Amino acid sequence: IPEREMKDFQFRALKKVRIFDSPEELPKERSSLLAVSNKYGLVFAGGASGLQIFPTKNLLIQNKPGDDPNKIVDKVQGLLVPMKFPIHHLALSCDNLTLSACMMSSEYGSIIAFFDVRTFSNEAQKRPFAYHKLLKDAGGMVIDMKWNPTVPSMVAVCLADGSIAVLQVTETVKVCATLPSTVAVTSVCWSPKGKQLAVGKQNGTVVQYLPTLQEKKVIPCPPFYESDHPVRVLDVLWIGTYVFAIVYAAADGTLETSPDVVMALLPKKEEKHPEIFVNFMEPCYGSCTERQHHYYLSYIEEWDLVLAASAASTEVSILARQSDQINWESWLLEDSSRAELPVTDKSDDSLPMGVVVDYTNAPVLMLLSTDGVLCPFYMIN
Amino acid sequence: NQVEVLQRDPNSPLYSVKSFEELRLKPQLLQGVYAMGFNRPSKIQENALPLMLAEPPQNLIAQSQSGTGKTAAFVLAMLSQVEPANKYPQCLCLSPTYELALQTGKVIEQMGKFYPELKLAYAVRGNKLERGQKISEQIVIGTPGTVLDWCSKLKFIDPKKIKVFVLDEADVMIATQGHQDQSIRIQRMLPRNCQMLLFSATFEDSVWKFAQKVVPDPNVIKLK
Repeated sequence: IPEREMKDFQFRALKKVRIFDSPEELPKERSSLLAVSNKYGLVFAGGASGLQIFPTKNLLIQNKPGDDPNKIVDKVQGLLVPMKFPIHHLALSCDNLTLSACMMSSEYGSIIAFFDVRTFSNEAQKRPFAYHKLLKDAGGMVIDMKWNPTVPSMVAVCLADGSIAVLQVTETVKVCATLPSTVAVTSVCWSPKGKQLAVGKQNGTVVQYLPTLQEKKVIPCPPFYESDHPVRVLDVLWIGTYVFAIVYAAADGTLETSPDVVMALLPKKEEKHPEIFVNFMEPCYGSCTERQHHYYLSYIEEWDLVLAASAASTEVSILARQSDQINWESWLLEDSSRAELPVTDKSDDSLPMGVVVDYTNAPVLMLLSTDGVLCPFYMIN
Repeated sequence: NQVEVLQRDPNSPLYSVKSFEELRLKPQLLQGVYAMGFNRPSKIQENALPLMLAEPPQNLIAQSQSGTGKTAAFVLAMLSQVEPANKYPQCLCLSPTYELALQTGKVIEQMGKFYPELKLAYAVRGNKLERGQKISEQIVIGTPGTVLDWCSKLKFIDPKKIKVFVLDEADVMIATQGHQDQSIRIQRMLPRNCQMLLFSATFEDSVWKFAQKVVPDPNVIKLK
């Protein structure tokens, strides 16, 4: 609930780098098109223009005094791995050895290419090693996909139709457990240790499952949401065992309503105690209503804060936890020290399609704009 | 040397001014100018003032080294259009720094002293409020991030009610992080007939390209 002026945190901007030509039209679908290997020091960015793999070094350039901060660096050396269809989702395994690319294709449907990251290490084929075909409809659109934080071979995939599958990849893709579209899953997140899986549902609950998909716990749809105004879970981040960031948005799927970011703290001795739900409302100010709602959440443990970014907003805001470690504040930063996405040549807002944090160089936040520009920032706490 | 008129649109008055009296200001306002020790207009003010006070109003891009001259010029423009009767921002001024903002603020306060009901808000780092409350002040000054915040994130300011918009030291402005895009996003918010006024000591390609995005149909003037 509470804002507080932080004069001790800067997002210090680095040179923007163009990675793709500007689209003819604003992308509207839920996407996650940016990935970082902090192990091998790589950035992976995808789109309709194929898949690009950069050495993270090449993308992190600081502007010197005299440098027009608004200048966009022309292009940077990387590998181009041509893709038949537009990628909407990229994600790594936890051991950084497997990259998954979700493509949507009018003839085949939606399908996941799995790559052995080590292949990108060679000169001139660079084929994936498995393909998985999720769907033949716009229903097969992948809305959420995360790999297990402690189990390299395992990943949860979440479709537009509201169905989920847990997969194991080794020599091939093995489908371990699915749940049908009637379940209406809208989002997924692994527990910190990867022992359970959290799924956000169309009915605004979050259900904790074991990877086998045996139901362990249900997190109620907060009591302050009137039936009159139903919410679905949009995005969820399982931060600590009993601590969640659950984003809620209009159930009907309306875009006009801006979704709320909520820190949920769960009881241990449940019967009887209630859960604390602390609303942040819109921490990333919504300026667009064209794009599908999506909140990119990231937890920084070291600083005990979340970085939030919204599909509908040009700003990255911070939700930090107070020293009591029960409450959170939003921070307000000096105008010269914010991470906000640039305005396009056409005078338009550019919005995020991917967010990631590199440690291999300060930590660095990186955003990929709807304009195909990459915006990196040092973080100084 | 004189001012250089580099682009002058029609319906924009063609006369230089040699006295603040021939500007036909309100008495309260003229006394204000006089009280600061401005007994006659400066070189820049000779042309900038007629352009800015013309009816109906005209947007201006103005090259001049910053100084009391140019500032008082745009401060007067702002005060001219204010209606202390209506208790809400009507004039918005963007400074590149907190320090410049306070400094220009003084100038407003000084020049508006004989305005009894007129009050000035600072959209800067430090000043806080709750989200419920619209502010009462009729002129607002600050740095673009916080001004942007105010206008659209915190609902402090209804941008659709601002009739004069100053963008000061635009060179210094877009040299600092995020300010360029903040300014653009604020101006976007303002109504069609709001008066756009930009000032910069220097005009390099970037700055000039910027200025044109921000200020439609401008008068362009440069001193010396």
